[PDB]
Amino acid sequence: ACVRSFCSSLLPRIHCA
Amino acid sequence: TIEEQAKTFLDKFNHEAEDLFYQSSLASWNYNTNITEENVQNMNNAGDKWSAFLKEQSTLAQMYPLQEIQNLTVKLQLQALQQNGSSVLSEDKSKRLNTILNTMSTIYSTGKVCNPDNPQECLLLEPGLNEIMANSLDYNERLWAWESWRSEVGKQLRPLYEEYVVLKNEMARANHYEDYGDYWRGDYEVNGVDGYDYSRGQLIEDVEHTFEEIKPLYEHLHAYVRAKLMNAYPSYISPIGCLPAHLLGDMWGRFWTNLYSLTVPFGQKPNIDVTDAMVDQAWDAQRIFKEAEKFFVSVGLPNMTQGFWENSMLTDPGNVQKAVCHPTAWDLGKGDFRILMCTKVTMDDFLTAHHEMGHIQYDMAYAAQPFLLRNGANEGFHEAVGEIMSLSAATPKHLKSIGLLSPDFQEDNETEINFLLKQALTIVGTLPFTYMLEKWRWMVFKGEIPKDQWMKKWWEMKREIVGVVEPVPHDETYCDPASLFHVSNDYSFIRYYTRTLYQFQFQEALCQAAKHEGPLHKCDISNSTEAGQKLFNMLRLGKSEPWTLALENVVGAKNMNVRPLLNYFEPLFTWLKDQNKNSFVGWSTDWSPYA
Ligand SMILES: *CCC(=O)N1CN(C(=O)CC*)CN(C(=O)CC*)C1
Ligand SMILES: [Zn+2]
Ligand SMILES: [Zn+2]
Repeated sequence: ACVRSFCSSLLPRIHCA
Repeated sequence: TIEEQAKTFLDKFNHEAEDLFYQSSLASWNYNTNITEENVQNMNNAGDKWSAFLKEQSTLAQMYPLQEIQNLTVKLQLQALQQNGSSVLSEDKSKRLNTILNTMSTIYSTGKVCNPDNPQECLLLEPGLNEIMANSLDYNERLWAWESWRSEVGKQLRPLYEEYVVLKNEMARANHYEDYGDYWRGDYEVNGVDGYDYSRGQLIEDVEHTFEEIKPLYEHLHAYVRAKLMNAYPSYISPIGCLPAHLLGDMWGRFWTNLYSLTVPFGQKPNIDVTDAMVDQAWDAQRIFKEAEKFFVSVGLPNMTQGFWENSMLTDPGNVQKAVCHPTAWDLGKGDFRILMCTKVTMDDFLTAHHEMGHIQYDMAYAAQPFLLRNGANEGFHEAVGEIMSLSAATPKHLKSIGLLSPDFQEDNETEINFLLKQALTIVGTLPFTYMLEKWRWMVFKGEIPKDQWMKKWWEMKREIVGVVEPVPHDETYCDPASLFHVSNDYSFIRYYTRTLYQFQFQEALCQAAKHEGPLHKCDISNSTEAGQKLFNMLRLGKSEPWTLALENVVGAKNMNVRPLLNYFEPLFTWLKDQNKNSFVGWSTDWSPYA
């Protein structure tokens, strides 16, 4: 998935929906 | 025509996404900048909305089959929306997977291990276990942390990972992919541009072939470090065997940065760490990032937006609001650029400013592009741009020109070697770690490694490719890979190997454009507009062109190159061989400290 990125980092999935 | 029927769908898409995407990237920022049960919910709602939109969108973009499209840009945009996820799995399955993903990323974040012989107050990976692995010189303690993490977090994550491996493959195959592995390898897949096509397998081969030329330099550093480690950990290192995994400066041995204290060629020469000079010049986080601003303006890029300075968080907010402090750059769209960083006046942080403000410059250049083509050329192009920044902000000429290093202290061959080792410990140290790790997963997905021999082929491999041995034997209750972030956070890892080659593959070109005269390790390009242009001519495209062509625009190649990297550390490869002359260069997988 992911067609566009907000951060240039891979933050935890828990810091996402 | 369908080409135009499609052009109409993307333009309506572009309009509604830009809204919904901003709306969601803001909520994620808001949360990371202020952890609140409220910010969570918003983030979740914002995301649930974006996910549903992309779901419908993908379904609609299947109805524009690619064979009728002649135009390139429109097919890329359509390939993007069409491929990816597709919730091809049932609601039942497509939810458990999320649970697994979240739970796996949950235990790692909430991971707490106590003393197996003295458990009163268990410790968390950050900042305790990591502090021990970064700092301890006590074999017994480093070993306690290492095993404990893998003795608990990895085991409880073992059952989950297996399920993860199963459903992930189902989705990939149903997404027309041999395995979840072949999928992640699609990021580099170029089809349709003649002479610049790239397969999902060509990468594995290039990876391998490019990693061979590297073996000469990694063994010689392995030897040197092996030698210095025997000096420090006295009775625990075979002079021909692999290196105990727990003795590598961090928890996985991902990097060997924290062994410089134990591997410096000349402890006599003063370390570059200009952290003190900053504390003496009393630089503030604003100065650090504004100092970064001046750098890009010199090469011909723009100032930061004002809204950047208005909105970004460059200092720890405080105890009033909790904030995740992973150095991070953000693109929300609508002109909104921000960085979130809890800056601590340090040389590292200083350098991190330049990386994070490399993505922003990258994120900006390609904001003229349409939504779907507002991305880096591949998963490794963004990191490389950020690194090439640091590689020149550390050049002493830069430190001296900046005034963090007095015009005195001319560089001597001794200081140069200290630099190339400091560097090699981090940049070179990680390529084999990285290659091994991924290749393990590549195989795991390919079904080539049964679960009954997972952890067997794991270490079997760390010893073969990496030269690292398990200090203690691990059975199939263990999930050591899972005990690293990127694994339990479902993240393609090869990006690090590729970006490392690209960063050197890039700097050489811009330095050549900067007409630099001496070794690439001292190329500041801190006033080279010519080079800032060459960059902007790859930056401004985003994902519009395939990465092969993008690479060419700047370097003169359509595939990653290693020989630029080899030239960088070459004055240390020669000094490393000389030192390892009387020493053994290479390892024996048979050796074990626990034998
Ligand atoms: C398009 C999704 C995206 O930005 N990424 C996937 N991902 C997450 O799941 C974040 C919640 C990791 N990425 C990040 O950049 C973290 C912000 C990339
Ligand atoms: Zn809709
Ligand atoms: Zn980065």
